Amino acid sequence: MAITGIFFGSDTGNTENIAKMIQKQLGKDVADVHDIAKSSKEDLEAYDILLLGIPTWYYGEAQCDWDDFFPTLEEIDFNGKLVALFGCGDQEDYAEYFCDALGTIRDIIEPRGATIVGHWPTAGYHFEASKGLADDDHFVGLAIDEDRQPELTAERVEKWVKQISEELHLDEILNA
Ligand SMILES: Cc1cc2nc3c(=O)[nH]c(=O)nc-3n(C[C@H](O)[C@H](O)[C@H](O)COP(=O)(O)O)c2cc1C
Repeated sequence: MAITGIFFGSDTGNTENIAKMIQKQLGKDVADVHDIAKSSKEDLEAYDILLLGIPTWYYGEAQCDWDDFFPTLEEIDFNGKLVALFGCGDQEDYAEYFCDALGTIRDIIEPRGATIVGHWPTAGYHFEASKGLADDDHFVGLAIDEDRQPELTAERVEKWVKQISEELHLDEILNA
């Protein structure tokens, strides 16, 4: 079976394309793609590496499928699991809520013993606040935006996948 579980929350379906652009680089032998709706606690524990994609909506809201799973997420064993986060957003009016829901996963996985990878630079975050920040210089996960919407996506998710592949040591699996 695959060693990486990619799980993506969605509404407009944009995150499915991100999950596929991740999986195609890693290879199907290395990564598989899921939506938390079909998951149980053991469905994550089966994997060593977990890529948890989450969009943010309606002023820092998490999508209902992930929100309903959070009381199960806090029971999952993450001890020694490698975890990376990804997301997309709009912040023109949502200026304090850009990719807010990244913080919601990041808060739960660490005390359950996760090892975090896959930071992404802000390149000088411009707006009021964002809860996905690990530092003012970098988000804790991939957070794509280009003029209030996700575009110029493929080059950014290629760079992010290549970065996690050298933290996770998937690079020496996928380039073989
Ligand atoms: C009414 C509305 C509210 C939104 N609220 C936020 C928000 O609080 N934070 C954010 O980062 N993005 C926000 N977004 C942007 C969406 O996350 C983004 O455009 C995209 O549609 C997400 O698609 P996906 O869930 O299918 O991946 C919002 C979009 C709309 C239309």
